Amino acid sequence: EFASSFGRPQLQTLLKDALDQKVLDQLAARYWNRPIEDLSPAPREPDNIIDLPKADPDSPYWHRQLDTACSGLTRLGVGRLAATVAASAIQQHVEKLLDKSSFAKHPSARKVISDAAATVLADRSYATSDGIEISLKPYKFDPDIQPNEWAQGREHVVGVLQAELEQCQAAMKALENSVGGRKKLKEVMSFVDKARKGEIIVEGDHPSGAGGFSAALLARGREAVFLRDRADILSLRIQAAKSRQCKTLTNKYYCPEVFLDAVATKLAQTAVLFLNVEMLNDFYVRFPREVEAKLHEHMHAGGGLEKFAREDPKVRRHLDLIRRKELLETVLGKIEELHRISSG
Amino acid sequence: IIVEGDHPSGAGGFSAALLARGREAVFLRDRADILSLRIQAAKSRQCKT
Amino acid sequence: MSSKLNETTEAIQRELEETTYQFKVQYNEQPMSAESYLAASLDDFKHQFH
Repeated sequence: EFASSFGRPQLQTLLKDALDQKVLDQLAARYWNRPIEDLSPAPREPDNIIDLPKADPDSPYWHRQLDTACSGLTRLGVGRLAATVAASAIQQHVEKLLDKSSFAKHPSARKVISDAAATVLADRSYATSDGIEISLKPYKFDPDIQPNEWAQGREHVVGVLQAELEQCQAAMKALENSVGGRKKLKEVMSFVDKARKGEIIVEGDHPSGAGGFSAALLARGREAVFLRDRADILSLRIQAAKSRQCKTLTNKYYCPEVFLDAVATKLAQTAVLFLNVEMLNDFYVRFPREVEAKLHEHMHAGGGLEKFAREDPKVRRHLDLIRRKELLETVLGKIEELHRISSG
Repeated sequence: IIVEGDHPSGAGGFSAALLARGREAVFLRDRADILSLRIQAAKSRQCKT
Repeated sequence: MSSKLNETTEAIQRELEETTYQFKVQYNEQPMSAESYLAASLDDFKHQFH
């Protein structure tokens, strides 16, 4: 029943999920803002994302940024990530099915079945990884994007991105409520802002009290300033992805989000095809055999058949009761036959 | 209310310097009250003898 | 030395595999040499100049 459920699309959405967070990490580390660790002035970068829509089309920065972002994405361990992600998914399904199966008891037999699944996946792991990288070799050089793919990227990016924003906006508001007044949190934010500008200097690596704020309040403050900048950037980048400018595929350097997500869905499906073949059918065919052979060898070699029977209390008695009634019967048989071999 | 003293400048919803100016003010208050009670007593009828 | 010799031999074969794996994922195994790079950039320039 389970194997009749799994197939390949589940792998598709499995791969696309890790690859999705890879996109976010790449996209964040190439475009958005970096976190605030201390209270020193940050040196002012020349290029900013707010001015991304209205930028010269042939900008070596924004070009270098989207190009290093995509090649950083593609020259990743996609083969070994598809291999481990599918492995952990199959093995996790098997452990569940086992939890609900009649092997809830008998933990040695159960461990025999789990370890069989694991040893199958771990034997087949290499060929699947390296195979997937080799089949991806053409798409690493030219992941050429079709307008349909560009559309699918566009509809995804809006979902993925606003998901990033809601977790952001809740936690700002949760902050204000936890620190006290919205105005008091505005106060430490004005103070962190002041300190991040030249208006005021603090010169501490770990500042305990400045302007009447605790070490806890300075941390809540920087936290607040990081949340605010990345909240605004995220909405803006959602409005970018819903703009007319990103509907078309021609402004690829102006819509890093849609593009990176397109490359992620493509590499996901082509690596997935190989994955299912090399690895999934390998499981469905090696698993039942390995399960039976290790169970049999384990039962007959280690004598754990007898312990498998001794393990459940109800069958311990059932087998005990049957053997006792059998022994008395055979006894009475020997008595009556003894009277038979000797008349008196 | 209790707080620890890694940062004695800033506690509560009151600012660093406001805390400071409040502590001076309380010392001033206590020492004034005692000083004035002690003057009114030094001038009392019970100190005459 | 000799006792360590075999465990060292095995680790060495491994690090040779991984070195190959990154030589596969990030460079596609494109072999490179200094005089090669020099020859190709020279020729791209002489194309430019042509």
